[PDB]
Amino acid sequence: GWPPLVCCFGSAQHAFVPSGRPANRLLDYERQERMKDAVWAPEKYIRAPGGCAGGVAIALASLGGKAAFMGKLGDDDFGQAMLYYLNVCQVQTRSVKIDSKRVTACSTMKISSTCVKPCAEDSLSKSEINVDVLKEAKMFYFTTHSLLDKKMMSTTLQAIKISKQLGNVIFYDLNLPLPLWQSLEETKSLIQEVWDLADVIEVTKQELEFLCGIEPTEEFDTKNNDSSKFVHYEPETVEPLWHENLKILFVTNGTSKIHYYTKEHNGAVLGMEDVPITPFTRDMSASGDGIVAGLIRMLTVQPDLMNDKGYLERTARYAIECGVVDQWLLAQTRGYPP
Amino acid sequence: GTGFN
Amino acid sequence: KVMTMDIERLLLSEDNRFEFVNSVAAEATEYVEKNRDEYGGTKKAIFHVLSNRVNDLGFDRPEAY
Amino acid sequence: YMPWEGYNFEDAVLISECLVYGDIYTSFHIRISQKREIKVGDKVAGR
Amino acid sequence: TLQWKCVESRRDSKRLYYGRFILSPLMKGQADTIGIAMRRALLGEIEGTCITRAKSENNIVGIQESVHEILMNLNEIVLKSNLYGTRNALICVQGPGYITARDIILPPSVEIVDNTQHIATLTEPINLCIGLKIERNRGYSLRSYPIDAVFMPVQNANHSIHSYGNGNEKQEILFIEIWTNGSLTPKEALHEASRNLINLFIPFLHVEEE
Amino acid sequence: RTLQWKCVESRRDSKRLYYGRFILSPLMKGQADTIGIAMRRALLGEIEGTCITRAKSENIPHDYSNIVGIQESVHEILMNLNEIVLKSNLYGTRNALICVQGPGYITARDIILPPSVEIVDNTQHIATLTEPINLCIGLKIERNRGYSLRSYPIDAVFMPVQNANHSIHSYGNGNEKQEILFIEIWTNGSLTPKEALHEASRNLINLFIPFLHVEEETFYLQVTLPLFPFHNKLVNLRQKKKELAFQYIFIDQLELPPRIYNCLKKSNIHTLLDLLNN
Amino acid sequence: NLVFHNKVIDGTAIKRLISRLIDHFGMAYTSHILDQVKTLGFQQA
Amino acid sequence: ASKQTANPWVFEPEYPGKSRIFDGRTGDPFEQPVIIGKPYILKLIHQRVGEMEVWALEGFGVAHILQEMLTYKSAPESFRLLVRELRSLALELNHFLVSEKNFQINRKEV
Amino acid sequence: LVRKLTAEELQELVKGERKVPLIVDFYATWCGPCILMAQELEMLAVEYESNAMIVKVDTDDEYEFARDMQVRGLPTLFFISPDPSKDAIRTEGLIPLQMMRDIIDNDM
Amino acid sequence: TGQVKLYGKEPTLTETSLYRARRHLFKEERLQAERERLAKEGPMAFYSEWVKAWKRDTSREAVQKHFEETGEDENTQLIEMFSHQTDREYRIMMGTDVRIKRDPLAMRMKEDQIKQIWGGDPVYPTINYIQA
Amino acid sequence: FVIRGLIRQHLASNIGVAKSQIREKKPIVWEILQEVMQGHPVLLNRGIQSFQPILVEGRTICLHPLVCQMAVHVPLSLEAQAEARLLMFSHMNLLSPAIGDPISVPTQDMLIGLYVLTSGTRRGICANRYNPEPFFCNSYDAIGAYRQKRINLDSPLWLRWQLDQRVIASKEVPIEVHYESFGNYHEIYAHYLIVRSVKKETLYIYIRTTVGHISFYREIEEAIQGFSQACS
Repeated sequence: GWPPLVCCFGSAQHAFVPSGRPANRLLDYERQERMKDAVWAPEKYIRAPGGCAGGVAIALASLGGKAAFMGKLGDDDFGQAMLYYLNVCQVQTRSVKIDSKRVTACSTMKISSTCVKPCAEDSLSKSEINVDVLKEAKMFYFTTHSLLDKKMMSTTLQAIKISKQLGNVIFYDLNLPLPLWQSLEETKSLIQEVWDLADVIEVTKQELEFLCGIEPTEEFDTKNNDSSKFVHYEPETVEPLWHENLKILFVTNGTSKIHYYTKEHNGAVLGMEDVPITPFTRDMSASGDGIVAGLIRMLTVQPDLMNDKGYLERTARYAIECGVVDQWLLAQTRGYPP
Repeated sequence: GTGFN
Repeated sequence: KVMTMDIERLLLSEDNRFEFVNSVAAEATEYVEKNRDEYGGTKKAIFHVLSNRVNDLGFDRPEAY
Repeated sequence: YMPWEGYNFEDAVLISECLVYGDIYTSFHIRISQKREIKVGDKVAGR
Repeated sequence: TLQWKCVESRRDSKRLYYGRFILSPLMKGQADTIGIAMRRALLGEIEGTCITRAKSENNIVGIQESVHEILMNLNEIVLKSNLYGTRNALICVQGPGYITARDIILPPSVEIVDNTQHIATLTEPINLCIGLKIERNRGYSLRSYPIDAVFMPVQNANHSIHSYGNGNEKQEILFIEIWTNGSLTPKEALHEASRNLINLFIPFLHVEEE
Repeated sequence: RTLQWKCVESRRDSKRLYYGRFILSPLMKGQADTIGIAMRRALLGEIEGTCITRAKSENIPHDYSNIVGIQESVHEILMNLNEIVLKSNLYGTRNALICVQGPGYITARDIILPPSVEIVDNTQHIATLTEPINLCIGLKIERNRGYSLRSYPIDAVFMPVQNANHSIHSYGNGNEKQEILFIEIWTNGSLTPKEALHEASRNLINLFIPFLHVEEETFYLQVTLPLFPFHNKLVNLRQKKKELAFQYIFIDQLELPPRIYNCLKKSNIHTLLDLLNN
Repeated sequence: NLVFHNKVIDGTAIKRLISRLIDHFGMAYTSHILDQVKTLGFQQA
Repeated sequence: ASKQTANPWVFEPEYPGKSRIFDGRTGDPFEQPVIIGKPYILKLIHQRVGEMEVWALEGFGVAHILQEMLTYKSAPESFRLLVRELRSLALELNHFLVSEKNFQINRKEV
Repeated sequence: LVRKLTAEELQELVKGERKVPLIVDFYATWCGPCILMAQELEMLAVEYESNAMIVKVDTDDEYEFARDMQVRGLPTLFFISPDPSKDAIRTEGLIPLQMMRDIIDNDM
Repeated sequence: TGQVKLYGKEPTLTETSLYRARRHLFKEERLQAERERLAKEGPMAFYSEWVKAWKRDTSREAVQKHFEETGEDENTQLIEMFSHQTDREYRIMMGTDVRIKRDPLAMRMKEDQIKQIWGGDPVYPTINYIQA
Repeated sequence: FVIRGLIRQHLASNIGVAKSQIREKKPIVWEILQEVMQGHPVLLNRGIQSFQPILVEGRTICLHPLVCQMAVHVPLSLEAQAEARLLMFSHMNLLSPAIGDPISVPTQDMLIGLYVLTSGTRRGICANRYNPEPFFCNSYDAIGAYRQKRINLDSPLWLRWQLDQRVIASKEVPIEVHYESFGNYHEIYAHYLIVRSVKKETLYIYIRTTVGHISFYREIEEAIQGFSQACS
């Protein structure tokens, strides 16, 4: 039943940030940023791609979408805390296979680097996919964090192929985990198997530059809005990656600018990123989660306009707004350190 | 009035 | 707010307005004699009499509304 | 001169808070003195 | 700290949802500005969906209603959707019998709010398809009869302000009341209005590239 | 961008009166006035300002009496202090001094400000000294909004936007009836018109964001992180062996089949406590 | 209850209306009806 | 003043001296022009129970309030004064009440 | 209390002898929740100072150790055991401090 | 302006009493002709009445031919034109505000005509009243 | 009564302590004063009429405009308080007794406001320059269109008067009627229209009216409903 359910697959552990990359923000450094020393700003602007898939589920639920988080929390106290937090955020957890044999956040063994006995969120099995949810889940959301463990890789590929058989839209958001930025060829060797299956993809501008191997030929912390920073890479820069299924790729430079590309249309919407920045929100992660949730919301609630430039403009704008609103809320809640 | 009776 | 409609209802019930108000004064002074709880804060004996009488009329009003 | 929502009913008058900000109608009354501001219920007239 | 609560909710009709929301505590003067802006947003910045045109390609014989009465009962159809642009819905009924909002074939994102809404009564066995243009529009915005429905998901909104705690800070409390048309819940309307207001004011914080 | 704003004009008639006109264009019908009125009320009422709120003449002859060797009364100098314009960004209580030790004109340039405050117009006359008095006065400064009600209190007002206006004009699209908004702001130099427009927008957003915070004040039974009070609940219940409250158990965690889960969720049955409905 | 006017309220017309309201409903309703028509008048003024 | 200041609303030729003005709580104009000015305004400088109130209270029949207002709020002591001054004029204002039960002529305390 | 190391100093600390369980917190200067974690484990340090010991490692420039100790993001922290008879739990996300107590006093 | 014709060169008291009864019809007709002129000319050509400093060609064709090089769409051109508008011109233009709806004729009556509302300069000279 | 209240709450042990707290004017004194004023009427005296006081900000007594150096009096005994509340309220005395003339009738601004409220349409020559309107299916649709500035207070509109009783008239015969060959017909009048047929029945009256007239009727109907809400 309407609204169409989105199924968000992966981990949900609280306030976990997968990576951070040098970034540029669309900001009037002249006047406000030099005039207010009462507002806080980081000495180096590093932006995170996003967060956990549970975080995107919570965001999309806050936007009034319907979201089902798919995973397992453990039966331990933190796993029940997470399950409550998901439920009070109106996220559906009929797909959470809460399991008493696992501890939630604790991967239990490493000697050195060892892989022994991974945590609950790392160990969902192919038999625990709620296929009756994926029947209703008109969009399937997942992230590269689901692909690090080969058991999670196998479960993810099974859920993907189930969703394809059921006709679901596959939304792949890299949030490219920290172990992957050290090798492009390893990264592509991992992600290609799902990339070819993804129907919609979100990549940060930095993740696009990384997968394209183009080093950042631009200034970061230099106090100007030189449009060479916010370059809209021409379609021939991204055709390399355009597997013959991808309908719409979004490339996000946070809330400053969201580019989009299709087989026929491309463009960008200039947002804003002069939202309250604080410590506890320095990473700008929740803006990325809000952007992804806004994209998912718009594309799922109107699937037939997946390739209408007018709707893609509206969708990117909606994502920019949602991201601003989320990093704002975060700043207002998390606060400022003593 | 009230004090009729 | 609403209590004056109850007053008007009781004014409509009784056959003499002055006799009604006399009976209310009597009921209040006998209440404040048969019971010596102070009963003088946010609720008042007059409103109590009006409430009990409109409850006799069957109407769901609490003591001093 | 316009009828507002009754607060100027039959020659009542509304004033801005600026008349309190600016000391525009602040008097001094001597007894020791008091800095009497303009208040609700004060009387004003044109000539 | 600033917090809001749903103080009351009611469903006195399938096409009348009521809610009342408290926000507290507010600084001197903020409550009225919030209430005014929120009321404008609710009463016309919310995008709403309704039937905007009807085609009846066949006064039509055998229908009890006048065609004008058909159109005016269609205006009363309440819809919720996330449509972009216009879209086509279609009544198709063969008489005799009632045609009702349940009988609307809906374009994908649309859902009926009150499926029991009347539309027409066929007194005899006749064909009556009706081709309906639907749109989603802001309230303030804007064989082929226009239905001129006024894109009004919120029938009414009000606010009031009260001082509280007798504290000499004179901080105050805002109560917002909303009568949504059932195409939205009051809490969803409050969220949508707030978000649309923020989308109106963010433009003043847009920096542009050099 | 389609929707765009620009500083169409700015003027600086004095260090204490800036003016700025702004445009915002391709607004839709009914957006321009919803913006304009909210922005007006934000500018006129929700902008904060910094000013002197207290004064302490270090030698006082009497609370109400004249002051020797000054060409005007204590009341005139208190009014001249009221008219001082300050530029601070940081809130809180602050202090300052004037220590002028000879004949001449005491002016805002002579105020020794704390690090976080700036004089907007150094040239503002404060007092005339005819005699070589070591005139020392303390000042206390505050940043607030609107107005507030031994050292003299100063009846100062914290309102740096001196005036604001807006006009709404048809853009002339015959179908969409788009509109142009102009905004005009007169400010004390405590803020430039553009800075006041930004801070008005941001204050409006800070007023509307509350309705998007975690809903209905109902998330647990102030805290930064939102899932630690419930973790502590679970910990204390396990230590007390006190099971779990039905209020915190949800039908979504029970085995019941999709066809029933859908009907219950559409019925807004969420917690097992909702099965208090017999 | 009352007839729709579709005609201008003269002072004599509202005297008629208020008197007829007092005679029909008594004080109970009319003391609220008139007190709300106060607010209506203030609003439209 | 209009043409020098370029304030065309000061002299609107359609209705000179009036202008359209806006509700600060709404931003909409009031639909008819309002007369505007800068007039010169000056701030100005700043319990008997009466017989016509007795007549009004007794008209309402609300006579216990009338009794309160005329007696214990300040026989009543003023009737004691009345009788004492007539008694000082060598007239005995003598107050009796008759027992309904016993016909006994009880002399009032006067 | 909490001590910034380098990868070689952490390597010698972890391969040497220890009296107490070692917590090593991987953080970055860019990371928000990492500051919340540093507060949580500063409370941990001050309540455990003589019984457990805490260090922090900066994955902005020790990134080879990071990608060597399977750190999938931030914040992440490793509870290395005081003796190698059994080995290190690792925990990711902003876990409650009680979930660290019930490691240091219930896993060790 | 030919919107009306009169029996003579001066409006009789009957004609002015009828104007008093009907002026809002002619006002709304003029405002409608002003809206229609806005729709035809486009905002550049319409609002350039109150930007004397804007010397460039404002016709829709010229706005298009300028968009076809400078990349500035019609909106950026209009923002620039208004960026050349002086404060006094803007205050005069504010008669066209959608809430004010000032009469297009009252906006354009010249001084020697408006003078006839009160009947020319006062016979006793106002300089006798003026005080600094 | 404030002293008696402080005794009732046991916050003072003797009347001198109560007087001392009243002198101290602490918030407790105003809380107990609010408790005492709740449900206690007072007389106002110019001309003598009683009201429920509510504790108000400022220092000058505030009076309702239609009931309008007023003197103030407290009825001390319970019998007096009963007589005040049940006899001496404005509710009890809406009529001037000299002929039975309603006192509180809308007057000053409100009446002229109502006049403009009920002036409604410009008629005929005042409305069209030459010799030769939306339909709303209910009054809340019309009010919504007004609020959304689709129509103005003065402007003519048609309301479906589905409460098709109680139609107002001026004893005027139909200004026109149209009969369709199929036997529907429309009767057009200077104020309303009726659609009715020789088969079937009357469909609807449509009344030609204004947002002002609609608001005048609606706010009285809703005042009757709002009062009778307590009848539930």
